[PDB]
Amino acid sequence: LKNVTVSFRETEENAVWIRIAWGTQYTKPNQYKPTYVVYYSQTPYAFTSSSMLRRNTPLLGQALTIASKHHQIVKMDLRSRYLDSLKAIVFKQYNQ
Amino acid sequence: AGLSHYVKLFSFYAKMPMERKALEMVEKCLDKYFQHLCDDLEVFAAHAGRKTVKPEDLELLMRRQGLVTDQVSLHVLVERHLPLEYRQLLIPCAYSGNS
Amino acid sequence: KTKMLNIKEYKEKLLSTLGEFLEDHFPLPSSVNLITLHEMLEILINRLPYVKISDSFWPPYVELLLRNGIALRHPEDPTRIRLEAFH
Amino acid sequence: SKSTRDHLQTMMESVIMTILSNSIKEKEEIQYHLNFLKKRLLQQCETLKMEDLTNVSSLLNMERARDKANEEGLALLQEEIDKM
Amino acid sequence: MEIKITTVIQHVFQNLILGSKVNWAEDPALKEIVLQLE
Amino acid sequence: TPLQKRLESVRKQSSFILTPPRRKIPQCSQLQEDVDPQKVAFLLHKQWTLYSLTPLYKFSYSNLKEYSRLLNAFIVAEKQKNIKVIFSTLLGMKGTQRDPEAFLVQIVSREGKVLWTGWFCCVFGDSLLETVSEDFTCLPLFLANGAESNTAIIGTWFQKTFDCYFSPLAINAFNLSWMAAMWTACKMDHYVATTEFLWSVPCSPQSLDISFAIHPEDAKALWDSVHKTPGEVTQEEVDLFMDCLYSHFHRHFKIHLSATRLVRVSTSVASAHTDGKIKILCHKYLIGVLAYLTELAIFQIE
Amino acid sequence: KRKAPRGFLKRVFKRKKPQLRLEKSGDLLVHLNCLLFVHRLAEESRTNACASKCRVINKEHVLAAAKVILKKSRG
Amino acid sequence: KELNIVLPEFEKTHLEHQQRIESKVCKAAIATFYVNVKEQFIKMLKESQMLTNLKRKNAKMISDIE
Amino acid sequence: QQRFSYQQRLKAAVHYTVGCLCEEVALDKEMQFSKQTIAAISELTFRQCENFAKDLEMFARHAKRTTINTEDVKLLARRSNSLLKYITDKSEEIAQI
Amino acid sequence: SGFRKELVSRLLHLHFKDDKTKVSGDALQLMVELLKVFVVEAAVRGVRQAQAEDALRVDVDQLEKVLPQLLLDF
DNA sequence: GCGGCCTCGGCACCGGGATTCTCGA
DNA sequence: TCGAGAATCCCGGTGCCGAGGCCGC
Repeated sequence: LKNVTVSFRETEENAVWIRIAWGTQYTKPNQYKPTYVVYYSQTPYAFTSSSMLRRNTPLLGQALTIASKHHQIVKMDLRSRYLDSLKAIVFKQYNQ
Repeated sequence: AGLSHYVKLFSFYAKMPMERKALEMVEKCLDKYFQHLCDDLEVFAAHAGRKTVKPEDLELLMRRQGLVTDQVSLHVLVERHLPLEYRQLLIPCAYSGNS
Repeated sequence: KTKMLNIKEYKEKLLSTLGEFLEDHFPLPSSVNLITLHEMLEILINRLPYVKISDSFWPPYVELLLRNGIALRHPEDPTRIRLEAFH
Repeated sequence: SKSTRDHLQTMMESVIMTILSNSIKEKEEIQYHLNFLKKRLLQQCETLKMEDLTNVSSLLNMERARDKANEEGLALLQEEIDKM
Repeated sequence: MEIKITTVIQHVFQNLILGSKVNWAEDPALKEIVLQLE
Repeated sequence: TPLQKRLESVRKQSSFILTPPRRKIPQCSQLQEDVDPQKVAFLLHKQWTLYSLTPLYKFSYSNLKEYSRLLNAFIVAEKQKNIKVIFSTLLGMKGTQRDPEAFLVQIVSREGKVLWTGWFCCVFGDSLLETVSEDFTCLPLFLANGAESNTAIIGTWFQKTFDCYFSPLAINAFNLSWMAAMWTACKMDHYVATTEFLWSVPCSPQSLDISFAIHPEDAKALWDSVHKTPGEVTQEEVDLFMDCLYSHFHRHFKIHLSATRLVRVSTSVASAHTDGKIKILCHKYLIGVLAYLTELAIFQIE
Repeated sequence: KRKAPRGFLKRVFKRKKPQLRLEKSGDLLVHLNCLLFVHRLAEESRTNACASKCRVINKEHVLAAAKVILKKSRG
Repeated sequence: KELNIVLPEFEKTHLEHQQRIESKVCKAAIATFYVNVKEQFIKMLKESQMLTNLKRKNAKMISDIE
Repeated sequence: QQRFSYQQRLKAAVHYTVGCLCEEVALDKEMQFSKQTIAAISELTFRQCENFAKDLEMFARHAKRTTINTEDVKLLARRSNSLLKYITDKSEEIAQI
Repeated sequence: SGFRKELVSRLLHLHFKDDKTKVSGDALQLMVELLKVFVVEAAVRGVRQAQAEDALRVDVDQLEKVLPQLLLDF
């Protein structure tokens, strides 16, 4: 995806807040509907804004799992609107 | 005063809410409008060779502003915007005593 | 039929006065006497028209029956006149 | 496509402008040729974009140059990736 | 089709003995023709 | 006869004498006469917000232009407090020949951007025709779909000029379950959408909603399990279909769905809500779905 | 607003330029000129607002309006 | 396709105008107008080539995606 | 016919002399005027020469006069400051002739 | 060179709505000047908005964007 | 701190992307 | 058998009316 505006923001909770504006080589990067990816820094779990689920989603996971030195990216199939609750669930951080 | 009259009339002429900061700049627009007009009436009345500014001295100017045409003459333009007691002074009515 | 004759005589009252009192107005310097100019407007509105004078002359007169509300200018092409549609 | 061929014949009329600038000595004769050009209108338009055509086509040609660059880059980096 | 002319010529008497130099009601002819009954 | 017949009807209705309406499965309603294919097809997949409309006094299906102007000049005046109003008789949205012909009210904005598209229909509503006098052209159903603001303006105009009153038709979960059952009993093919039942549990602090969406062919085979008498569906058959849903949901999630209330029953025939924004008309059964809807509107009027 | 100030336009025509002889109702013509100039301002500023799709007229639309209409209204 | 028939009609139109021509300078003006019409037909052929290049881009908008 | 032979012949004359002007002004800023560019600027000269003729006639009518003199075109030059300054010196050069 | 005398007589007199109005050679050569600077001004405004876009060609659209201030100004 | 004013936002109806599955290289 | 085109299931990304806030009397 040669024309993308990837903008990171290392938050203070130690979780890089990637934002990706997509666009193929034929088009300019589209900032109308970006795909924010909240990758917790050294965590195997990397939240993702389920914007459109295009052909970039298997490239979103692929780039995520190759940037962080992992090998397999799996959609957990956890899909919630409350990221502050997904953070609790996937980390078991809510009852502790 | 009169500039405040026109900015208030702007409200009922733009049919849409604006900002006061827009109004003091349209005040400079009216000030420059006169800064072009009163010396445009100056030069047009001098072009006619007359010291005073007769109504036809301004009809030519409004022809310059493209608002008087062969379709829209001077007097018809008075119909559409000026009130009756004011156009009674401008466009000649008839009583066998046309104004 | 009685209402027909009554309305007809009311018409010959109004129009007789339109001949008489309009000599208090009375024509002056083709122009077209305001009786004739008015009745040319009135004939046109009777069957519809928006032109009705195609800018009849003596401009003091054409704008006379415009300020009092007798006639109306065409809202788009203001060289043609209509008689305000009192119908 | 009526307005498009009206722009065609305005280019025709610009060329007419040019010839009349160069000719100017055939006034009745180019009256005749403007006559045959007007019935040429009546023969083509009656029977039957361009600035967007030319400009957008040049823009899209630069776009296809950019696309060939995209294929050069992506395909070659795919050759290197699958070479790995 | 005649009263519709009699409601047109009538209302151009309410608009001609108004806009002109009328001296409308200080006259005994017009006073019965002006104030035209509907 | 002119009123006392309606009083006796009110007596019969309030008596509540053994109601269970064994209803005929909505029969394939071959589009009667004209039924403008473009218009009706435009009117199908639109989410009509139902209302109950009392009979219109002094209405006539000849003076459509006069009402169109009278309402157009009223809507744009409510903007003073760009729009065209096209009253259009539908010519075929009627159950029997004696029903009043359904007519539309469309807020057409330049192009044909139909903002509101009202719809009054009276199909198989001969429980109201035989009780009201001739002066009233009764159309119990009113169909909105435009914004609620424009509906609450055209409704006011209709109250002002026709003495008709719009109660927002609310299909109770009982009637909702009924229609959810007779629509999976239909003889259709190529099911457009899954048979979804949007439940909504009555919890006081929270408002959990359930979408018990069944595969449309799978619900037809489940309906055939509880369908024994053909031609007409009974209240017990409807309740057994709904209880097979209950015993497939409480079986799975251990929460008694029967303790909840239906709020929306999407079906391949026609979606149907509760709060009013009810009738989507996916298939061309709309003379039967509208038959049920008008029969329900009589219940509210009468 | 249904007014046209007799005094204000005359005072402006005298303050700005001290040497003229504007006729009995010539200031009424000046008011008509300004009325139509502000008409053009209002309409072309509405066009400017739709150009940026701003639902309120602001400074950045009026300044663009001025350089078109004020220059156009020059004799 | 239709461009060849249009060019043939334009040449036939120029030939018919030359059949009714009156002078040698008028023939030169007609030849210049025919060259202008050839330029217009070249613009039409450039529009056809732009359609072909847009088809290539559509293939190029899928090959790159592939 | 006569309207066409009138305005097309002067469209030709305008294009011819304006093309001479195009070669005369293209040498300043090393520019080239394309065929449609010349065709446009010629017809704007034509269309706004209509405007100048509309203005200039009523300019003479304004001074209760039938002929067009230098003050009329000075009022035509009244429009813009930059060409007020340009036309002032070009007008004193007119008076030199 | 310029826009000559027998052509400036003819072009201006075409738009003349009456036959009895003439423009003198003293004013005629100045009319030559004012429309010559019509070409000069339209061309300089076009090439100025061209360097503003940094072009080596004056295209169709540049002239169309210069009319809203060309006809307004000139 | 209220009176007619205004501005976010849940719900919901209408507009393209990828999966079905039919047809051509 | 397979490759591009169309339609349509799945859920957006948008449109648009009540709720909350807010400034004279």
